[PDB]
Amino acid sequence: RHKILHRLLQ
Amino acid sequence: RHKILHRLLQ
Amino acid sequence: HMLSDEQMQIINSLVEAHHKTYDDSYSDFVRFRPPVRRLSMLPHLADLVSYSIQKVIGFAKMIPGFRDLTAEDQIALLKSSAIEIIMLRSNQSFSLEDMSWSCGGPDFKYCINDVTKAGHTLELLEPLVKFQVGLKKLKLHEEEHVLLMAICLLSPDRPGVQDHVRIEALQDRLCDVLQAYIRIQHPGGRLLYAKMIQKLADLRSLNEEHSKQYRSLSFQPEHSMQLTPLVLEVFGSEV
Amino acid sequence: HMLSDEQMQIINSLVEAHHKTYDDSYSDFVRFRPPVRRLSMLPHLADLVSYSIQKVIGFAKMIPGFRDLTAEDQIALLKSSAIEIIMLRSNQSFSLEDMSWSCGGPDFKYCINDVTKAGHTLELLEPLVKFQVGLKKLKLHEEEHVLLMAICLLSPDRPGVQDHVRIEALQDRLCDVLQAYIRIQHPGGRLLYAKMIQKLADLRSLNEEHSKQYRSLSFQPEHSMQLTPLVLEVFGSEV
Ligand SMILES: C=C1/C(=C\C=C2/CCC[C@]3(C)[C@@H](C#CC#CC(C)(C)O)CC[C@@H]23)C[C@@H](O)C[C@@H]1O
Ligand SMILES: C=C1/C(=C\C=C2/CCC[C@]3(C)[C@@H](C#CC#CC(C)(C)O)CC[C@@H]23)C[C@@H](O)C[C@@H]1O
Repeated sequence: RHKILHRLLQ
Repeated sequence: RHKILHRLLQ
Repeated sequence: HMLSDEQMQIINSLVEAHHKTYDDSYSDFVRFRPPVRRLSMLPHLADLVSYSIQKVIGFAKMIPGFRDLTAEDQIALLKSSAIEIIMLRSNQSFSLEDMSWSCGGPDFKYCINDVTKAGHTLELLEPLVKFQVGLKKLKLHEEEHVLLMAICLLSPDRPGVQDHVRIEALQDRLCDVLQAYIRIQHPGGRLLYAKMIQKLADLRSLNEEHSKQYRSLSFQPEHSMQLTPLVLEVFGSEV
Repeated sequence: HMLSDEQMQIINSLVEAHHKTYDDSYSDFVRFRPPVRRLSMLPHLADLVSYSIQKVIGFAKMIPGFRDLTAEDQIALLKSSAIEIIMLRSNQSFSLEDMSWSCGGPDFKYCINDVTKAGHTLELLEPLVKFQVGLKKLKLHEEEHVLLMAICLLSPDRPGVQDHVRIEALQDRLCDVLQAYIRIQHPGGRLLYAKMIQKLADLRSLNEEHSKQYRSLSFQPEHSMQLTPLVLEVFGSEV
């Protein structure tokens, strides 16, 4: 997934 | 999944 | 006309199950992430809700007959009714005086504006309070309040339920104890039963509204990251 | 012999990036679930770690060249080095006096026994402190400490990295600034570089040990449920 990481990296 | 729920229900 | 052993035993169990899973002093609330007054209350309320689900599970595991259902149905009934049971038990902390859930000091005193900072709108919060008020006004006995929660949790009409026939039976058995009890132990309770079953319907609407609002919230990673694994699991859409 | 514009500019960026993502007063720690002294410290430390990952991400996003890598490699480098960067930056709060991470009052003062109550063993905690001590003894400049973290994060040899060639280049560029800096600005720093690169190796062992211990922890749902979505994501095995 990595939905959160993706988002945090803008 | 429901790994947590399964566990909590013993 | 009076209650039977089996019925009354179901009552001692539920009332004990509730006491064992509900603290009227809310002493565990300090272990939650502190409340803060863009969705500043979300962390604290997520911890409150997650905490409550754990308690609802403990309660469910002690409702007579529930422990016998398949693990799947238990999960289906849990996932689907969790938020409704929370709303029900929450009434015990709701105050008609200040129209809020008073759980200690100014910190743990929850107002609508508070749930707004957790990602929810009046669309949900309005009927919630309206429901809380109406339910409070029923001045229910602990036996009827605990029975209403056990009944709500064994609703056979929940998406995902398999053996919906046995569930339907356990619910009826409970619906029977609640009826007998009201008649025998509750005065002026001639029309209380209907009011109690009516409350279950208002819960479906509140449940539905919450489902929508929660869905939106959960889709935004900057927000879902504030939730807890259990909340994500119980309210999540995984099959 | 002196530093060049490009090099020095890389230093102003990293040192600014660090200041912007590291509070020497640890004022945000009160928003974490309170620490408690079977894995009672887990909730608080999970929140500490999750909090730190968010900061490491903010820092990473400001390391020169990182923002240009593909989203995948950024994630690969992040997932793989997160725990090491945490251990590095944590030194800034470590105290050789009390052999602990002092972050305020008795509450936010972390001892080994504390991490033990979060699910970790001396197998990890022993070298961690040993490493903290050795690193402290290096009395690094903020420029070298911030450079060591940027260097560690751009390690080309991380499982999952795709364009490992560009990563390898950005790391070298940084490794160059660190070398020049030590020579030009750091006295007696003749053998410091080697000691700093050596530290990166100790981090792999600590990283590996943590990976194992974390894996076990994460497999037990009664424990993983205490973790945060971000921790589960960054340390999780999803591809
Ligand atoms: C949860 C409980 C309490 C109050 C309920 C509230 C007061 C604060 C906001 C709540 C908890 C409402 C909500 C929500 C939500 C959400 C997310 C998960 C963010 O979508 C439903 C009932 C509301 C307090 C106490 O009686 C125990 C009970 O278990
Ligand atoms: C995290 C940080 C701090 C101390 C580090 C500690 C003190 C407490 C225990 C830790 C955080 C160790 C751990 C862990 C873990 C874990 C789980 C996720 C449970 O597996 C590594 C570094 C250790 C404090 C401050 O300098 C900021 C830095 O970002």
